[PDB]
Amino acid sequence: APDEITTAWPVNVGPLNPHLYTPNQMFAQSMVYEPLVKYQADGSVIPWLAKSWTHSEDGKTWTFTLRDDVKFSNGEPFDAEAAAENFRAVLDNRQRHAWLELANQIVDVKALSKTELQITLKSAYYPFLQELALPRPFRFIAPSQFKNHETMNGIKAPIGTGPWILQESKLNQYDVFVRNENYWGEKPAIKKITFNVIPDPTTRAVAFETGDIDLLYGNEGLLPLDTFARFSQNPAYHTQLSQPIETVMLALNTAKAPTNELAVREALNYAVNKKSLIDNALYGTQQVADTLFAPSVPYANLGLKPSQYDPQKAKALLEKAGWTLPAGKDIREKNGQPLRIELSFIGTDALSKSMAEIIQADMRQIGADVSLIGEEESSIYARQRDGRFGMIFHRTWGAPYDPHAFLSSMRVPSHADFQAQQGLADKPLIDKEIGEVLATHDETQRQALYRDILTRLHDEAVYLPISYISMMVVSKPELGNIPYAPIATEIPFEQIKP
Ligand SMILES: O=C(O)CC[C@H](CC(=O)O)C(=O)O
Ligand SMILES: [Cl-]
Ligand SMILES: [Cl-]
Ligand code: NI
Repeated sequence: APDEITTAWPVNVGPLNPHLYTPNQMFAQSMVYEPLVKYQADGSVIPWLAKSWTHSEDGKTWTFTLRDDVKFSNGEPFDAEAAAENFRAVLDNRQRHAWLELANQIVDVKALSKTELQITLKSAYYPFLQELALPRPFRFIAPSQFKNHETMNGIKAPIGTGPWILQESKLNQYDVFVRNENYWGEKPAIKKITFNVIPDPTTRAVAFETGDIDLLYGNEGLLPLDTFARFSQNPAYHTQLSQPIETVMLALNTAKAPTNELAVREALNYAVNKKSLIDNALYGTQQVADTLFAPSVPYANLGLKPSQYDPQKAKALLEKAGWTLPAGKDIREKNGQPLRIELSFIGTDALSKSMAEIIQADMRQIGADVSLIGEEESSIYARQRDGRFGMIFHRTWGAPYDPHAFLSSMRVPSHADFQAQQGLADKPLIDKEIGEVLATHDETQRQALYRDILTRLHDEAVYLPISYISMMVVSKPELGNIPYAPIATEIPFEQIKP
């Protein structure tokens, strides 16, 4: 059976609603649904579904000449009226998409002719095309697939215009995709991809060793990192470690004792041995992170001061702040309350857990008591919505979300970043400046707003940056080189020659 391939993913791909989030998996959404405009490594975009466009001088009104020759999939036509209906379906759920500033900006969309689409924006919005390129939400499902006249409540069947079709899905066993034969673009060489649902990292490694899995592709969690390092030595396998794509950190709750105290957040930044953490937990496969964004991220080379590992500084900071060691205890007290801090994390991820124990042990040495609460993933998202954490693992999103989309999302009253930042006197200022970062057309202005925002987040110790992580590949040598997509969350199955 060339030309079919088998892979793994630790969960099912999900309902494949193009317009919702969890549990839809983004690489899958991107396999089935396509955008107006496709993101490129240079940061630019190229015509995709939209063959061309023009804009008013004031730059608020955009007219896209769609391609004429595109059909979902189930045969139905792709035309301006379908696009308009998707946008409308998206904007009915607007408050959910408020993390993405484009959502806050679309004033209306109007189908001109069969081939002309009119989007109008509240401002001349410079991140427009790149944000339209995103896996989600501005991608197109056959309107004939709504429920009522909505997508926010569910869809019927995942019909899009992409090169791949969801054939079959069996919770929690496997998802099958077949190549779309009536596809407007280039023919993918692979005709079928099967995702075996396999939640555990070691089992994923054993499954690759059996010969049944053609390709594994994913982040640091893909498989255990010591086995990956063995696999890389094996002349009968192929492996790849990309350059770093995003950052992994703790977020510290500034609106919740004791992490509401600057001194405490700084003493925590000082108390962790990051290199020891990375060589141990992460097997020296990844690199040490000092700042929310690596210096290689646009706008982010700022020379921000690293917090290097320093338990005496940490415990001096704590001391000066009134957190003191009472006769007979390990753990500091202020007005009789112990320096206790809750760290929350997906109870079943092996990496988070290992990291958590290390962090726990490192703080304990400075008189801070962290208790590990491992819990259900849905419970973790909830506390992130809620504001119900001391410290929480968290990560950035990869190009092209970093920094601009990731900063935008910090403003939206729920998720992790707004909640962790709620207790800063500085917060309304930072939210106004993020806003200005997305508004301004002058690069010199942009350079300084980014410096001011990232500098404040950094000096206020909102985060404990941990590492900069990479994509990871394990594959059969016959597939050749496996490429990386310009969007970090996509997998470019269509480029593989088996
Ligand atoms: O890129 C990411 O990890 C997240 C970006 C956005 C965030 C959300 O769930 O509100 C999404 O998930 O598309
Ligand atoms: Cl509205
Ligand atoms: Cl998030
Ligand atoms: Ni997300």
